[PDB]
Amino acid sequence: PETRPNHTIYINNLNEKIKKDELKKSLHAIFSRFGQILDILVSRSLKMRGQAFVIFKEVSSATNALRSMQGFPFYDKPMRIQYAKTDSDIIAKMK
RNA sequence: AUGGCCGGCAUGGUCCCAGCCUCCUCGCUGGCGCCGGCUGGGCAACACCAUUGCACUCCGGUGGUGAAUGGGAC
Repeated sequence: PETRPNHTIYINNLNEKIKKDELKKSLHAIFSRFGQILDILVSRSLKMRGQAFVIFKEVSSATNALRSMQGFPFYDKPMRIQYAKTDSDIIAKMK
């Protein structure tokens, strides 16, 4: 259990009734102030719906975002944030 | 008539205006009498069910047409 600090924050318990394009945009709307964002990956498949991967360029940003937005009401539901289990390719491709 | 198709019945005709209808050419050269049955596509939108799930491969399922009216000129 518990994951180590990552460039990517995993968010779940997201309102599934929201279309993908929008959700990505809305997330960017509230997480950009924590640092540059490389990408946000949203999938509405059975397995990946209700979750999202916010990929920050600097771990500190992900750390800040994780500590502040935890519990935040988004689309009438409280976000549940953690660090992603493994680096995201966009990250591998660099560091 | 409809995503494509057949049958029973009913029913004077053509146009104009508005209102309403719908998953499958959204609107003025689409449709808006009654009844029965045959079959295809798709989750794209809408809805419902199920799902709290760690990805970098798009990808659970089911439902709707089993729909919607009047006025006016000839």
